[PDB]
Amino acid sequence: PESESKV
Amino acid sequence: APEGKMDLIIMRGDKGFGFRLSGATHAQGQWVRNVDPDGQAARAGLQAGDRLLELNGVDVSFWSHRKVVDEIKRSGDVVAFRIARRLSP
Repeated sequence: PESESKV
Repeated sequence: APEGKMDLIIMRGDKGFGFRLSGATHAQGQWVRNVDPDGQAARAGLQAGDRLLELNGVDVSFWSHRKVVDEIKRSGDVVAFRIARRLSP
């Protein structure tokens, strides 16, 4: 995407 | 689009807070793209589309995606968010 991350 | 702000406090689970953050790699800010319905964020009421404004009482609306994520991971067992949420939808 533009910038994705799981947290 | 009118939005309202809300404060949230989320305990870390064993796989994390339970949501995928998404947004500007380098304001407007990062945002919640989806949330584990059985995870800790959902339990605290984070919802998809919630846009990140403050992390632990720090303005984080103008940060890079990785600085925000890293600080989220470094927050320890508890994190606090202030977010902006679409109201009409």
